[PDB]
Parts: sequence; structure tokens; C-alpha cells
Amino acid sequence: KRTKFRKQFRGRMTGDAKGGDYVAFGDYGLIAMEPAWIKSNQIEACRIVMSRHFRRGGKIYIRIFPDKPVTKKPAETRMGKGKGAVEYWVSVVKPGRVMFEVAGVTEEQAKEAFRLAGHKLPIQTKMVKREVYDEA
Amino acid sequence: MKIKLVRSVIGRPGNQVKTVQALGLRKIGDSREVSDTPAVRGMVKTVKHLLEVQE
Amino acid sequence: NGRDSNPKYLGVKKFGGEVVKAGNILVRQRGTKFKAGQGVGMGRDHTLFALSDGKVVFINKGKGARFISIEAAQ
Amino acid sequence: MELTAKPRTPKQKLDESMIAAVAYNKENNVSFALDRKAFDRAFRQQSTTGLFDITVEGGETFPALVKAVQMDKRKRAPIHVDFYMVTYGEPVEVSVPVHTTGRSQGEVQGGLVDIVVHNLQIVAPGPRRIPQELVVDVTKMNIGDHITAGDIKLPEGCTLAADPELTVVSVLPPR
Amino acid sequence: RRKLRTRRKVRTTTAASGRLRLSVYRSSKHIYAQIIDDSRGQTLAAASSAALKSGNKTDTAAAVGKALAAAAAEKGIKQVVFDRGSYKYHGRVKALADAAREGG
RNA sequence: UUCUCCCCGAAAUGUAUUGAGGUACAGCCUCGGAUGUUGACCAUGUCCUGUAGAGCACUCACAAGGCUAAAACCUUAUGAAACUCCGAAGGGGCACGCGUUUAGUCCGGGAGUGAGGCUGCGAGAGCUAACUUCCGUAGCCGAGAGGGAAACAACCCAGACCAUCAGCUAAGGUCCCUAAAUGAUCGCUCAGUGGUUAAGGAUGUGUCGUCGCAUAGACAGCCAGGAGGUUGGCUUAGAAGCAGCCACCCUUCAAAGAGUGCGUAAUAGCUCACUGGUCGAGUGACGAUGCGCCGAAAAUGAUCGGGGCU
RNA sequence: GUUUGACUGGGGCGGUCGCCUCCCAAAAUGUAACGGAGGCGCCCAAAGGUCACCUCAAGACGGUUGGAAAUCGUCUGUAGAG
RNA sequence: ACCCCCGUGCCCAUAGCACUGUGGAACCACCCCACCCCAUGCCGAACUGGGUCGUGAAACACAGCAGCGCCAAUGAUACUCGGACCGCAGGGUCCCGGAAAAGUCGGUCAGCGCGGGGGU
Ligand SMILES: [Mg+2]
Ligand SMILES: [Mg+2]
Ligand SMILES: [Mg+2]
Ligand SMILES: [Mg+2]
Ligand SMILES: [Mg+2]
Ligand SMILES: [Mg+2]
Ligand SMILES: [Mg+2]
Ligand SMILES: [Mg+2]
Ligand SMILES: [Mg+2]
Ligand SMILES: [Mg+2]
Ligand SMILES: [Mg+2]
Ligand SMILES: [Mg+2]
Ligand SMILES: [Mg+2]
Ligand SMILES: [Mg+2]
Ligand SMILES: [Mg+2]
Ligand SMILES: [Mg+2]
Ligand SMILES: [Mg+2]
Ligand SMILES: [Mg+2]
Ligand SMILES: [Mg+2]
Ligand SMILES: [Mg+2]
Ligand SMILES: [Mg+2]
Ligand SMILES: [Mg+2]
Ligand SMILES: [Mg+2]
Ligand SMILES: [Mg+2]
Ligand SMILES: [Mg+2]
Ligand SMILES: [Mg+2]
Ligand SMILES: [Mg+2]
Ligand SMILES: [Mg+2]
Ligand SMILES: [Mg+2]
Ligand SMILES: [Mg+2]
Ligand SMILES: [Mg+2]
Ligand SMILES: [Mg+2]
Ligand SMILES: [Mg+2]
Ligand SMILES: [Mg+2]
Ligand SMILES: [Mg+2]
Ligand SMILES: [Mg+2]
Ligand SMILES: [Mg+2]
Ligand SMILES: [Mg+2]
Ligand SMILES: [Mg+2]
Ligand SMILES: [Mg+2]
Ligand SMILES: [Mg+2]
Ligand SMILES: [Mg+2]
Ligand SMILES: [Mg+2]
Ligand SMILES: [Mg+2]
Ligand SMILES: [Mg+2]
Ligand SMILES: [Mg+2]
Ligand SMILES: [Mg+2]
Ligand SMILES: [Mg+2]
Ligand SMILES: [Mg+2]
Ligand SMILES: [Mg+2]
Ligand SMILES: [Mg+2]
Ligand SMILES: [Mg+2]
Ligand SMILES: [Mg+2]
Repeated sequence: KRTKFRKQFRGRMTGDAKGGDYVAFGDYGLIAMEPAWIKSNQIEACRIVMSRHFRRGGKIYIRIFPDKPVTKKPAETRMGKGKGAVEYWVSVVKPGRVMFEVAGVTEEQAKEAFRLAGHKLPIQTKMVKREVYDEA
Repeated sequence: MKIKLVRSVIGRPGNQVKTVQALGLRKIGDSREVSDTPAVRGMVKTVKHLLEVQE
Repeated sequence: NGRDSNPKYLGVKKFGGEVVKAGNILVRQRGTKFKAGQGVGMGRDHTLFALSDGKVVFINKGKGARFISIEAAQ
Repeated sequence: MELTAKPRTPKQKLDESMIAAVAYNKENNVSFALDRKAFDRAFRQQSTTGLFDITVEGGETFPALVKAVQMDKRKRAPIHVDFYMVTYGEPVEVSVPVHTTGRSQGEVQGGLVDIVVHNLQIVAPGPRRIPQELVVDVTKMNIGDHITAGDIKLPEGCTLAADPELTVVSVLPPR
Repeated sequence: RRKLRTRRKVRTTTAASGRLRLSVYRSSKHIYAQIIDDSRGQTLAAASSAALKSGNKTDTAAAVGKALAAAAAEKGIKQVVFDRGSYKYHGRVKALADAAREGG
């Protein structure tokens, strides 16, 4: 969720992601296919769904993180003073980027958990078990 | 090294236009015989989509 | 909280393989991205200018330490 | 295995979905290209510890370990491969999968085992005698224990290439 | 002890335009001296005192300056740089100077 | 703000302004004189640059572990307009012309313009809204007629000296309205899709793969069967395979799993898995794509421009 | 008799108006916004001329007042200071 | 001519660090002494002035070595001038040249002058 950090506001455009195409932690991983912002409560709902389905057990990693501030001008004004101070934090997400990955849960239950979590994300997404991997 | 125009200058960027003008072509359907020296090859390359290079 | 800014043109002015007359300015810079070479002088703002007429030429070694210099004609 | 062409031009490669390839060592680092599906059946059968022979359409077999694959981020498919020609002195710093044996007694009281390092890069495996896996018995482990590299037993002529104190597999508590 | 060496060596070869170098070495009882043409990677007129002996180092070195002044004098030496090593223009190397160019 | 034809031809930018729909200077137009290839393009040589990408070596942020009085520090792992160990493509200056072209500069008379507009690419502001706004860049309109885009400044093609009841082509087209193949070949969709979005959903269909089960006779059909511990332990007033909590162990078999669904507060009862006979050949689960389906509700009368087209 | 500014996504209220630095700014220079951040209207007879010398932050171990950081000692130490 | 030392440059990390070995009576170095030339905001530690011996201890010089730094390919990809497209949009594709960063293969513990001293 919200970071405790630095400059309030930013900008925006896109290109395919590089910083995490492969599933390092855990066994399985759901993975993004579209370039939307993800932001805060969207993730946290993914987290709370999977933690319901799995917890008492399993290991849940959230490799994505609401870095990027996004702004809302007030109410109903004209293009006025500056931008709007707050609103929500997002994480940009490009295809092949891994958002989620379970540990210690059978293949089928990871299927169902990824299905639930992905039914509330702006992007469609595909899951995979980790092929052979390199990058260490 | 035969050439002709086969596409208009209009609505094309500046280098393409001034290059068409350098190569000696001022109307579609103009043809010409050009030497193969590196700068002329570079000109006729710069606007090669406008030109039906013969061979 | 926005209105402010300011406009001071800077940069290399006389590039390598150019014939500077003496007293020509060859680089304006804020620090020492270029260090004045053989044949070059540097004023208060670390401007590098020709000491005597010649061919401007650049020596590059490691971007901590490169130098502009003059190789006179004749 | 088998492979044929190696032009600097790639337009032929994409159509028949054959992967691009290279083979190199000290003396010759020549590039090549090979079929895709057979390569994937092979790379399934053996990972970075497995090896296979390539028969370039020149009439001489060569023995190659797999060293790195770099493939599409969007499409999941593999794109490019780097096989490594290997002399029969010990192959350098090969990676070995970690695998766990037994039902840990930590699992039986609310814990679960977690392999903190899915691969362990050991030096001097000894070519052709490479460890294609690495079994670690976890039954002794209770909740909160760490089986470090100072535990993992090794075959012939092998010495861990990673710091022994580093955590490998660890049992973890509930939640 | 180091920085003073390269310090005076940078200020010397800045002031070096036309004029030649004159690097007195003093750290031992070897008060060797050289005359180096910066640019060309060459020396031309060294006056080391491995054979000479005149007593206290301040006066022994004195003759070294004198020896050197004759050598460069045979080559047509205008002036020179001086290029102190690190030695604070003291009586032994100050004497090598007064002896060098009193007799130049 | 009135008569004609001929030649060239802009500006809606910059800085300044009690300035903002005004004006000065510059910029861009024209005319005459001077020089007289210095202009343009493209090539080679040379130098300059920190963007795209990438990367964590510093600053900030940040994910899972280890060590540990948590900081640092180790493995693994990321984000960046105001981070950068790195870093292109391009871009700028200079020389040269090794090569084609035709402008350029200086001097003096006359100006107008200083409200711009759209689209593609690059950003900001904005909802990654606007026939939105402010900059950069290319082109068109502006001041551009002609052909196409039903109609349509801007989009596609193409720059109209005058005449012709001649010819060739561009974009774009060849059933009739309409100039031109109701053309040829191998396919695909039976939705009028074509001729109106998406999350999501589905044995629509054609093409490819990956997996298992098998004619020592499998999939679905049908007959017979469906364990004894044991109402497994906790649980609750009761939970006995099926409210929820801990496992999923033994006897027998060709064999029936402390076990899937329905039932009743709980029981019982009906079926499921696995085992036989009789069949008798394929069958079942994933995954990539081609084109289609549903999801798909606004106001006066409907339609792809129309007829109509499988 | 006169004065009683301008910008301004209508005007008013609010805010702003000169100067420096960074991002925006699309690896030349330049580039707008009531875009995103921050400073100046000074200071110093020495913080200047020159000439001589010295080298920083930080950490660890060890030590009187101390007790995380004071002062002193060894080690590491392109700068993590100034 | 061969060897090594003292200086000193070009090049300044492929030439630097760490572990190790070898040098002393040539050379350098520590070392001895210091009231004074000279000097430490206290201390000859450093500058400094007079010299053996002793010792190469430390330093420095040279040699080994690839643990660490530093260099760093090929294949491919990112991105992209130019050309032509798709998507309502975020965003994507194709042909043509250009072409990284990282990482793998490997490469290194330099190379090149001038002088003077002393050996053989
Ligand atoms: Mg993108
Ligand atoms: Mg792209
Ligand atoms: Mg990475
Ligand atoms: Mg076009
Ligand atoms: Mg005209
Ligand atoms: Mg002004
Ligand atoms: Mg105006
Ligand atoms: Mg004017
Ligand atoms: Mg004229
Ligand atoms: Mg000119
Ligand atoms: Mg010219
Ligand atoms: Mg970037
Ligand atoms: Mg590197
Ligand atoms: Mg010419
Ligand atoms: Mg005039
Ligand atoms: Mg007039
Ligand atoms: Mg205007
Ligand atoms: Mg405009
Ligand atoms: Mg915004
Ligand atoms: Mg508009
Ligand atoms: Mg007008
Ligand atoms: Mg028109
Ligand atoms: Mg026009
Ligand atoms: Mg028209
Ligand atoms: Mg029409
Ligand atoms: Mg229309
Ligand atoms: Mg319109
Ligand atoms: Mg019109
Ligand atoms: Mg015809
Ligand atoms: Mg056509
Ligand atoms: Mg007709
Ligand atoms: Mg037909
Ligand atoms: Mg769908
Ligand atoms: Mg059925
Ligand atoms: Mg009046
Ligand atoms: Mg006003
Ligand atoms: Mg304010
Ligand atoms: Mg710029
Ligand atoms: Mg630019
Ligand atoms: Mg402007
Ligand atoms: Mg902004
Ligand atoms: Mg030496
Ligand atoms: Mg040593
Ligand atoms: Mg001896
Ligand atoms: Mg002493
Ligand atoms: Mg020693
Ligand atoms: Mg390559
Ligand atoms: Mg091209
Ligand atoms: Mg393009
Ligand atoms: Mg390409
Ligand atoms: Mg590289
Ligand atoms: Mg060495
Ligand atoms: Mg020598």
C-alpha cells in the first residue's frame, strides 16, 4: 500500500516491463498481460482473497508495489491552480511482469486462488508454473 | 542507374523535397541517368520510395 | 510554487577540427567538464578560449579529465 | 540433437519457430540455429546440469551443456539459447536444483518447508558426472530450523561455490 | 609524504613553456640533479654526485650545482625550471641553486 | 473602400510594452543594385550530447529470507521527471566535394503579419475525457481547385498557363444506382458477422501442439457390488463421509476411499470413486491461434449511401 | 479636473509580476502552462593578492570526565566530506 | 652488449589491491645525533641540519599468483532514422538500415622513452 517516502506527484507513459519476468520465489505465479496501473487496493484485494483461500497455510509474495502517486483535481473546478495533492498510489504493470506467486499449495488450489484474485484486476492475466530458470 | 519520379513531393518532409530537387526531378514521370558515386547513391537512397530505381 | 525558472545558454562553442582565431571562446561550462589544454586559457567562469590561432582539437580520457587544445597552423 | 544454419540474417529463423543458438569455448564461438520443439523436449529432460550432443549438418558431433536461454517476456516461448562446449575437466560453477526428501516432522505440526534457494551453484562438478539433482533430507528439521550449505552433502570432486553459512531450505511456521 | 611532489610538478610543468626542467633529487646523500626537456621524453645534462665528496651535505651539494652549471653551459642552456622535489628550498638545495646559476 | 491582365508571395513566431483584438525591433514577402557560387541536398572525416533503452555503482523508494542489542552487512528481488557504473538510433558545429543540383549574402525603397486550425509522433496540465489546453516536431487548411474518403478545411492521391467528343496512370475501385473482372486459385464465417464496446461466459466452427487411458479389450450405456474398525478424535444441546476443527491408519478383496453430490436439527435413504459380465471402437483433460456466439437498453421513421449480397 | 495597472481556461476574490538552480525540454542551443520543487534583493578587511604547509565523512577495536555521537590512539577509507 | 639500481617522463586500473618470495653494504630505505641554520597551532614524528655502524625488520624495488577489483567479446534482444500499418484507447505490428545496457566466452596483475650509478 502507500509508501512512507518522497516527492508527491509524477507523470505517465509506457513500455514493456523488464524488472521481474521470472518467478524467483515460490512455486507458481500469476502474471500480467496488459499495461495498466494496478495501485493499492486492487492489489490488497488480491492479497485478502488469496489469504482467505490459502491462509493457515501457504506463502504469499507480492512482487509488485504501489510506487507511483496519482492525482485527482477537486470536485468540479476549471483547469485551475496546480494538480491534486493525493488520491491513490499505483504500480505500473507491463506484460510478463509477475505480480503473484504462491508457495506450499497444490497445483489445483493455486489455480483456484489465482482465478479468484484475477477476477478483480483491471488486466486479464495468465498463470504459470516456473519453467527452467536462469538469472542468479 | 536510371531513375524516375513516381510519387509526388507534396505532403513529404523537407529533406525529401530538396533531395528530389537536387537529383534533377521536377515532375512525376521525369526520368534521369545518374552516376553511382557515394553521395548520389545516398541521395537516391534518401528518397527511394519516391523513385523507381531501374537497376 | 511553480512560476520560477531561468535561461543561461551554455556548452561547447568551438568543436574539434575547427579553425579558431586567437581569443575565440571554445567552451562555456559551469565547472571543469573540459580542462584547458595546451594553448588554451580559462576565465572566471571556466570558459576556455584560444590563446593563439590554430586548429581546435579534443583530448578525451575518462570524463574526469578531458582537455581542449590548439594546434597552430604553419 | 540437430541444427543447421547460422546466418547473420534471422528472417528464416522466426518462420519455422526454430530457436537461434550458439556454441563457444576458448577456441571457437560459432553461432548456429536448431529446431524448437525437440529442443524443448530436451531442455525438459535436462536443465542446466543436463547435456546433449549437437550434430551440425557438417558431420561432427559435439557435446554441449546448456548455459542460458533468453526468451520472450510477453509470449512465454523461449527465444534464444547458448550451449557451451565443455572439455572434460570439471565444468565451471554449474547450477544444481535443490530437492527435498522425506516428510519433515516440522510439516506435521503446522509448519511448512520452504526452499529458500531453488538452485545452488557448485563449482567443479566434474563433467559427465554432473549432479542432475541434489537431495536434502528435511525430516530432522523442526519449525524455524535452517539447513545451510554447510549441510548439503556432495558427490565426487565437488565443492560448494556459495558461502556455506547462507540459508538454503528452511521450515516456516503458520501464517 | 607525497602530495607536494606532484603539486610542484604540476605547477612546474604549467610554468614550463619554453624553459627546461631541473629536478633536484635530495632524499638520500645522492643529491642528483637533471635537466629535462619537457615534451621530448629526454634529459640532457645530469650532474649526480656519486663520485664527488666535499664534506657536509650542504657544501658537497654545492659543487654539484657547479658541476651541472658547466655541463648545461656546454649545451647552450638559456634558463630552466627548478622542479624542487618536496624539499623546502633549504640551504642544501638552495645552495645547489645558488651554485647552479651563480656559475651558469 | 469601385477598371483589367502579367510576376513574385507571406505572417499568425521571438523579446518588449498601464501591454495582451494595439504598437516598436527582429523574423518571414516583394522590388532595384552589388558579389557573384559562398546557398540546397547527400557522402566521408572529425568533434559535442545524456534522450530511448538498460542498470542499481550513488540519492530516495521498495519485496522474501540470513546474521544481529533492531543499523550496517550477505543471498534473492524491484521502481524512478527532478537517481545514473553505462548508453544508442538520431541531432548540432567544422572541413571537404571526392557530386548532384540552385540558390545564398550585402546594400537601399515598399509591405503585410504578430487571433491561427487539424492530424501523426514526443511530453506536461486533465480522468492516459474532450472538435480540451500549453510546448516540441512533420505535413495539410489558412491562401489549394482537381480525384478518393455517401455527404465532409484538415485524412488518402495530386499542386489547376489556355484549347481537344485523343492516350497513361495515383489514392481509390470493377453485381445495379455508377466508369471499370458476377475475374482466376487454396481456404474461412452461416453470424447479416460483414454493417455498433469490455470484464466475463460457451462442447459454434476450421489449424495446430501437450498430456493420460486403453482391444492382453478403455470412454458413455446396462445388470450385480459398494467394506468391518467407526456414531474416526475435538466439536457443540446434536453433528455419525457431508455445521466447523486434526488426520486420511489397519483387515478383505476382483473390492468398496475415515471417502463426491442430494437428504434430516442428527439418523437413515439415493448415488459417487474402484471391481465384475455383455458390448465393442476411440476416448478424456489442458494449451495458441483464424472467423464467428452471448454479454448488446433511449427518446419523430428506418437503413451498410441505397437496392440488395452467402 | 482627474486617478483608481496587467495576467487571468469569462470576470471578481485568491495568487503572480525582477533575478538564480533543477525537472519538464523529445542525448546540440532554444522552447509554454494559475506545470512539478527551491533560493536572492546578501555576505567577507579578510571568506580577497600571493607565498608556504596540512587532507576529509564514516565505521571497528582500546581507552579519564564520557557512557549512541564528546576528546585521544591504531586500522580501513576517490570522497561516502568540505 | 647483457643485469640491476636512482631519478624521471608518455600512458594514467588489461597497468590497482590482497596472499607470497627475494634484495643491502652498489643504489634507496629505515637508523644515530640535533644548541644552532630550519621547524612543529604540543611533539625533530613531518619539514630540517650533521653521519657511521646496525638492519632490510618496516618502506621501497623486483618476481610469483587470478581470491578481489578493472578490461571485456560472439549469438540475441531493447531501443531507433526511414518506409508502411492496427487498435475506440491505453498500447501493438511489418519491411529497411543503425545498435545498446547488462550478462556468458574470455583477458589482464602493463606497455613504451630519456638520463645518470654501479655490476659482468
Ligand atoms: Mg511501451
Ligand atoms: Mg515497442
Ligand atoms: Mg534484472
Ligand atoms: Mg504517409
Ligand atoms: Mg507561385
Ligand atoms: Mg527581458
Ligand atoms: Mg499582441
Ligand atoms: Mg517590421
Ligand atoms: Mg534581388
Ligand atoms: Mg554560405
Ligand atoms: Mg557548398
Ligand atoms: Mg527509462
Ligand atoms: Mg562493466
Ligand atoms: Mg560544385
Ligand atoms: Mg528595408
Ligand atoms: Mg509602393
Ligand atoms: Mg499570438
Ligand atoms: Mg501554436
Ligand atoms: Mg494528470
Ligand atoms: Mg483546439
Ligand atoms: Mg486569415
Ligand atoms: Mg482540395
Ligand atoms: Mg498550402
Ligand atoms: Mg475535394
Ligand atoms: Mg463526391
Ligand atoms: Mg465519413
Ligand atoms: Mg471537420
Ligand atoms: Mg475548400
Ligand atoms: Mg488503361
Ligand atoms: Mg491499385
Ligand atoms: Mg458499370
Ligand atoms: Mg466473384
Ligand atoms: Mg474475451
Ligand atoms: Mg458423457
Ligand atoms: Mg480633460
Ligand atoms: Mg484585465
Ligand atoms: Mg503563491
Ligand atoms: Mg537541450
Ligand atoms: Mg533536441
Ligand atoms: Mg512559445
Ligand atoms: Mg506537472
Ligand atoms: Mg623507480
Ligand atoms: Mg610484502
Ligand atoms: Mg654488495
Ligand atoms: Mg628517526
Ligand atoms: Mg622485507
Ligand atoms: Mg551481435
Ligand atoms: Mg533506412
Ligand atoms: Mg517509424
Ligand atoms: Mg531491425
Ligand atoms: Mg556488454
Ligand atoms: Mg606485481
Ligand atoms: Mg636505462
